[PDB]
Amino acid sequence: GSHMVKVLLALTSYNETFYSDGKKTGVFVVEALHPFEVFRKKGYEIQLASETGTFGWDDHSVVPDFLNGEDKEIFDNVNSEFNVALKNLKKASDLDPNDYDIFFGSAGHGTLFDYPNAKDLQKIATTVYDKGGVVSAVCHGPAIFENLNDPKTGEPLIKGKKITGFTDIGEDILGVTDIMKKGNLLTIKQVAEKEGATYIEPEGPWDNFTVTDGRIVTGVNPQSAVKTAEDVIAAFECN
Repeated sequence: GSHMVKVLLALTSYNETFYSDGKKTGVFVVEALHPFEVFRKKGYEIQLASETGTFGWDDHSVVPDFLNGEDKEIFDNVNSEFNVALKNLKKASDLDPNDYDIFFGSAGHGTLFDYPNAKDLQKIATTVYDKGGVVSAVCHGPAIFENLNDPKTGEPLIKGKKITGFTDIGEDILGVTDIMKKGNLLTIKQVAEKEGATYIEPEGPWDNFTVTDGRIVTGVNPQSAVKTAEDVIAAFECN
């Protein structure tokens, strides 16, 4: 690949105390880092963006269990391409949506708050989709498809499409189900129901699992982020 292919790697802008233990949600590190690295190694240019130009990390995603090895080295090295890209992160409205050929929604629970109304990021997604690009997200990232009509059809972009994303049971295990129900924050299954999509549930909540429906590619969880990016490449190229 070349820098003529530009990936819009979307991050959530929501960064607030969220969990019962008082920790914050925000961007789940490896859901940005893994796809960044997959696309970088492929040769694409990657532009990070959030709806405000600001972000913070999900506190649960920076712990040794989830951030270790070469990932952590990249994260800690201020001169890594990943960190250069974070410094170059832009507010979505400051970008030209026509510049991008792939849209990839990184997540973390923060996305539940902003992605459904992130109209500038959403416009980049539909612009990408409507010119024959690939639109993708991992984990709660598919919240980007909530309230999102495809200009070419006048119907929800994922109407009649298959997607996956973070499981309902996963929300129980993380202790955020009640928080979500009180905030009218929709699980990805619920997003599919709202939009007339079909949610495909992985066998287990932590499985490395993706779904490709034409040029829509989704994955379940942090464990699926690499595969989601790889399967974006598969869907995007002929190769």
